[PDB]
Amino acid sequence: ANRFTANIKGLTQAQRNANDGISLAQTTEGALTEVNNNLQRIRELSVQAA
Amino acid sequence: LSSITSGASSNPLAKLDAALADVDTLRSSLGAVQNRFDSVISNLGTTVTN
Repeated sequence: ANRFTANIKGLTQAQRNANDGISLAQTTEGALTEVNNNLQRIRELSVQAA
Repeated sequence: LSSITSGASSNPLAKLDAALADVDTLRSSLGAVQNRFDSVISNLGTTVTN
């Protein structure tokens, strides 16, 4: 019973670490969107100058 | 030479075009500022939700 308890307690916090990871991954995407939106416009402006 | 006979401000037409160009450059720079300065808001709003 003691060794069941140990692993239950460990797993519960291991469950939170994954949520940390999901949050980090989610935050980076919002940053990358605007980079994409700026490159889209640079290319089109360069089309006008030719 | 036509000015001296009348004494009124030689070469006006080319003198005034530079003024028009000077104001145009300022307007263009201001608009360029506005666009970036708008994109910032869109990025900032998303990061807060995340």
